[PDB]
Amino acid sequence: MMPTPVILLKEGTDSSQGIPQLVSNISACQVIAEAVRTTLGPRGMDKLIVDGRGKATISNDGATILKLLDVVHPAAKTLVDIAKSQDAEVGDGTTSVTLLAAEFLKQVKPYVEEGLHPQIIIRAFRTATQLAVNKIKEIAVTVKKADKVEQRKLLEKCAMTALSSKLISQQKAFFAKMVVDAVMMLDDLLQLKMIGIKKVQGGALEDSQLVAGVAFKKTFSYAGFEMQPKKYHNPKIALLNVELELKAEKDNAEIRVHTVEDYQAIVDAEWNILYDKLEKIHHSGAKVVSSKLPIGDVATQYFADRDMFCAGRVPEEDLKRTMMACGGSIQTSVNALSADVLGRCQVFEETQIGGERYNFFTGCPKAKTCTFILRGGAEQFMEETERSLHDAIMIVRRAIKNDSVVAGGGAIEMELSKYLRDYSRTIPGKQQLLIGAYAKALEIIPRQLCDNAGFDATNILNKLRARHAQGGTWYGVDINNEDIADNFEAFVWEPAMVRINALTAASEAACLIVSVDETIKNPRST
Amino acid sequence: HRPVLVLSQNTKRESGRKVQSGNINAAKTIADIIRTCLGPKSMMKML
Amino acid sequence: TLAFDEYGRPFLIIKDQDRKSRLMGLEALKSHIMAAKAVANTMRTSLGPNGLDKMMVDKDGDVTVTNDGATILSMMDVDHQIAKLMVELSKSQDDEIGDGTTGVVVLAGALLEEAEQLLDRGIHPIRIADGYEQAARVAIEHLDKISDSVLVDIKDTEPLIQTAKTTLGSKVVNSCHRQMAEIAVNAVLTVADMERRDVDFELIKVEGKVGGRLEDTKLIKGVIVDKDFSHPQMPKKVEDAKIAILTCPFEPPKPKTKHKLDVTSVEDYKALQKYEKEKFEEMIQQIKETGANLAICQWGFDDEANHLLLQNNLPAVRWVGGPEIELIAIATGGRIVPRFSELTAEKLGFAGLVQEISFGTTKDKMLVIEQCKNSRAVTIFIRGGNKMIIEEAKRSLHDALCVIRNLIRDNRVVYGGGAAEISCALAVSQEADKCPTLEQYAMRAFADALEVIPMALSENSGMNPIQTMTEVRARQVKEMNPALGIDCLHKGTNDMKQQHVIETLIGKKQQISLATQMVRMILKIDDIRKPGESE
Amino acid sequence: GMNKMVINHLEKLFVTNDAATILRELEVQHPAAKMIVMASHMQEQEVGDG
Amino acid sequence: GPLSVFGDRSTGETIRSQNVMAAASIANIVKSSLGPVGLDKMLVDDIGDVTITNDGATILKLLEVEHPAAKVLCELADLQDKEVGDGTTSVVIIAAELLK
Amino acid sequence: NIRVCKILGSGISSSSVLHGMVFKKETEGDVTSVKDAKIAVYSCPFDGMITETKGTVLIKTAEELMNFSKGEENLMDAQVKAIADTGANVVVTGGKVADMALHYANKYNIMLVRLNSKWDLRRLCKTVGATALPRLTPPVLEEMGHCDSVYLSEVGDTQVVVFKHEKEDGAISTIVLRGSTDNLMDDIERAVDDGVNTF
Repeated sequence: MMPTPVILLKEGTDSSQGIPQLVSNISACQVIAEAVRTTLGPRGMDKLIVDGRGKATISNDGATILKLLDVVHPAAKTLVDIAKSQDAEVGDGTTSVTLLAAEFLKQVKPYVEEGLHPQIIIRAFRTATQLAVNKIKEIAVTVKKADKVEQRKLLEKCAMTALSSKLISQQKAFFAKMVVDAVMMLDDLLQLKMIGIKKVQGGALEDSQLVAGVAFKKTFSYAGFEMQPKKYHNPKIALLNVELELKAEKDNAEIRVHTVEDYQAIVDAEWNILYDKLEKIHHSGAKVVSSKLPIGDVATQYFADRDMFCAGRVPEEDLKRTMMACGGSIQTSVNALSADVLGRCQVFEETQIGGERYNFFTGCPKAKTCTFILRGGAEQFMEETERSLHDAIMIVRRAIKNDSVVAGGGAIEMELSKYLRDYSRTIPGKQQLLIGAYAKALEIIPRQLCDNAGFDATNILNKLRARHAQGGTWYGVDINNEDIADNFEAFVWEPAMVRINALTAASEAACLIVSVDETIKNPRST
Repeated sequence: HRPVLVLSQNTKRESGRKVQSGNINAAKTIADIIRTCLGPKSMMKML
Repeated sequence: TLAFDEYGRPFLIIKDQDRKSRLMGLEALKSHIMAAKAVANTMRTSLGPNGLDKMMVDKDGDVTVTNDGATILSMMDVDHQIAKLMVELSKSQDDEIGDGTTGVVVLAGALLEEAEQLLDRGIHPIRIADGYEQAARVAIEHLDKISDSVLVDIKDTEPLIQTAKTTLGSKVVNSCHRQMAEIAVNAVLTVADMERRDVDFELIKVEGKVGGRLEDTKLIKGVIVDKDFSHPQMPKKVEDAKIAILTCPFEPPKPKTKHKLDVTSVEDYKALQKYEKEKFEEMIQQIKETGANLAICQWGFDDEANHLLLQNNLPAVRWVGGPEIELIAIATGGRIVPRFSELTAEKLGFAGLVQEISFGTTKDKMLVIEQCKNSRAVTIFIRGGNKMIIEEAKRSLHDALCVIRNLIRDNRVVYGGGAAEISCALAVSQEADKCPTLEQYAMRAFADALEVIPMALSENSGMNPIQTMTEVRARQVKEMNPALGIDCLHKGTNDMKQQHVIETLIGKKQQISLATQMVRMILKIDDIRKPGESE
Repeated sequence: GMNKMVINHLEKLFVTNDAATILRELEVQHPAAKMIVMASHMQEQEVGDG
Repeated sequence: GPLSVFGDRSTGETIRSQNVMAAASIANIVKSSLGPVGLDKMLVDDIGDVTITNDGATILKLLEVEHPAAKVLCELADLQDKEVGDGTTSVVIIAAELLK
Repeated sequence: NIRVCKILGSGISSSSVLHGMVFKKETEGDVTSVKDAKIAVYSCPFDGMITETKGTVLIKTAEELMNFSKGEENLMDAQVKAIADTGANVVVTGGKVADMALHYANKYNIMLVRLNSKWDLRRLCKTVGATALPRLTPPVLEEMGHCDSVYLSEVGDTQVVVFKHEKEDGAISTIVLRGSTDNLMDDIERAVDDGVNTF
């Protein structure tokens, strides 16, 4: 009843200010965190979310959950945007980052209600963040056994760990070995665009295969492609961007004829031009001819009578991979074809995996790409499998170039809280209530790694506190025995960068929330 | 139609500077009604 | 609370939060298992030789009565995200193997049903899912222990015909129990590639025409198309066919590009009239010079061509479709010729008697080819007294063709009639107690679930499942485990070796593996976020 | 100072403390208040601060 | 499947969270009027009757609450007036914090 | 002459200054590593040239039809060769690239960059010391610019094109800002502008 001037300042704008607005902003962050609280750890559960199309997605990755929640609260969006970054920078840093960032605010929530201006909180968050990050660098371990079985084992252990919290139980040795070896097929850019994953329905997880070469799905064909046998033991591959239709035109020409002699000559010329191109393709050995452009009926029969195979309408993404897989080049014009532009492989066959036809290439020793073929009993089943392969490849790619790893589980988070407590007990004044709050939030990881599957959370956390304060700092939470286990000796390792970036992103998220005092929402929304 | 779980349905609250200055502004507004009914040169009001 | 904060202000997190629903607990898990019971209760009614049929009424009013689970489950209007996955399970089995369209739903349902007690016992939902893997490995390993075959795919096709009889015995075509079993064997073995063990599905075409009876279904060593001779007085019988396959219309050649012929003088007008007449004569004589006596054209004919076809005694048909001229050229050993001027005798097809068949009062004029030369394609011609039995017959022969293909892919077989399922349940039970660390309850639940098949078979066979199961399971232990199953009429004894109940090894291996994986991906869920009303 | 979270008439969220960009998103209609806002543009154009 | 009760049933962490909010919504009323540095409230009913007060008893007697968890704190204040006669502000503040 | 490039990633400590220009386009080719970096910029599309009045091709006989297409290939080859013989390493256009233009770009090992923004083309010419030519690729002798290292890199899961100047540094600067949220990067940019204006 108060803002009732004779002339309004703006229009109809909502505005909140002060302590209830900060509490509301923190509360929104606590609620959105609920979407991932049960997804952490090897015994996390999956979520089923239905979109407006009626299609469900089943997943447990934070980078897929938070994007489907239809968040509108200005503050809750903060914990989503930081997931967008961690998806690129880290990969594993999804559920753990969201939960820690939310806890950073919960620990100070009971204090921000009664004074304690955010200006002092933000400075303490920055101090504690720098302390925690430096501590990781001082404890991470490396190896000196590069280009030996010791590095292969490191990468395999990184892959088997990366495959945790997926729809994977006994297939870790099956997928992990192929992920490590698939990446070693790449050049020294390790560009992920060189690894394809394709889903073929039918069969179990263990029936998947890693193909050194490429394959295409045999798209729209014409009458005559039931012919051309699919048995080749040493084919050459021509990748062309040439039109092989009779109706190919320049779209701007008109052929004006004044006599019958030229009438027939044009009719014959149109057929002769097509045959000229086909004869130039021949005499090359390119028994396999592929193009992104149509290949018409006349060419299909020409190739059949010449004992050649062709297939058109191949997407550019597969032609580029085919070029890199077969070791050749892609030529647009046929007027300059030679043996020096063709690809080569040993086996080219059309198989029937899952009932659908697939044309596989293999046998090229200079294959810079590969394709992993997934088999499964459902669309969603394979879709979740594909996601598990993308993360495992990402962790292995990074582990090859950065061998600095830390203990998994909550082992590092307990040591970080130990270091911060040792710091805080040497600092006088208000900082004791702020550095400690940062440290206390760090236990959300070993807590949730127990709450989602029992393990007597109260006492097993007390054990971690007793052990880390007296002995080693690599102790975490086992899954098989409901007690403490040494993650270092068990080789439960994660790249050091996962936690370093998690601390940075979680700290910045907190500073974005506590630094806001006012929210202004324009009324114009149509 | 499932309602929202609330307390004190259809009530309003105003607190803070909007009240501390609000109530004073209300007193300032009403005070002017008879501002011209003080001195010996007052004018008549027709109500 | 949502839409109300402790300060009296609205509290809005997600768009239209008041129209959402979330319930996690154990209720998401019980809801998933309960919904699966509704699915299992449907398919259990069509299992076994007495399986009952379903009538499916489509959205447009069309009605078809079928037994094939692929046709039953694909026509559902169920708006439940997990029940939809139960349909995908039957699809994966149909695509890979093509047999167990009923079995994988009944088995997967039993695993979900038996799991219900395990949650109530306090066993972690994921530990249940993992426990099924430990038991499933036992059943799979023993499934491959008992297997033998004498099929060579040369002449000793007796067990191959028997396999087709086992599959067809569940369908509505038992009036042709033998006839269709023999058709299916002959259809595949005459086109299958013994070198790679591959069978190309495009080499067996299935056609049909309403009328007659199932007993009139024949296997034709050749192709059947819609015959329509362009000249109505053209003789309808060719004794020795020299077939020209042509993809060019019988009209004067035209360019593909913009032409716009300029005619100025009368000499130009009249001269063109002569030249065009000659084109009609040349295009026909170019066929006769090759010795051809039957032309089959993708395109139509001009009126001028039909007269020339008559005078040159050159029968031909018109507007034969893409896949029809493709199959004809392959079946007859010929090649498709682009143009008239490219015709040569070397590309002609060779075939025997060519005739068209008239059916009753109709004008269908269907092709029959009597003789062929080393054809690698066959056509099945299905008859029947109504539209429904013919469409079901198409699926009945499809299943018979699929299990033949499966034996070609892998010639290892097992004994059916429930013998494999009961034996697996007994094997898992024996190892379920080696060792009862945590998973004792889960491994026993798996063994019990395996029995859902001989129990449902017993119910549909009219037997009490307790009186039947207790006898067979005892007999398989008191003596060296015979291939002892169940049946409705008992046929004397239940020795599967004497009843010749044959099923494929790779079929059951997929049924166990695919059912187990489907159960896992729907147990490990505890949160469903489905939207409600639009506004 | 403290940050504002401002959502403009296009439903775009701007989080800052820089008044030069906050004032550009506040849809002020009062016929006189506009003048003291517009003056801030000449300050930003001339020196870019203050 | 579900209970055939014609109303609305909530279990688990739903009610365990709501009772904390409802209790807080009551303590938030009187927390601002504790001590000589507190400030008074003006309560205006629907028809225009204006009451000035700062005591926890009068305020909570006049203000209507709906959640069953909030009525508990209102009754607590009423008991303090009967047994002691004064101090009726800290019994709501302290009791709400015990729940939190 | 100071630009800001926002790339999502880690916190502010990963920001830096780059002496050159960064674009967020792809190459559409396989010449991504350039060391000699003689840069030719054009305003015409890399697909040939047509008339402005109307244009229509008239054919009267068969020899005129059959040999027509060959003329297009001969012209396109010579047009790309004209700049290949002069040492062209990079060709930058605002328009599209023809399939034959890609054929010849790979033949002569010349990298293509498409910049749809007119201001990006103008700034690039002023940065590298080049003149934009409105016509098809002549044997350009003196209008080419020079960089020290031209390459592509995947930064923050975005592939970018970098024109790096180590010798001719004081031409343009790009300040690359990293952060965990768009809100952080937008606010930091404002701080950058205050510094540029204060100077």
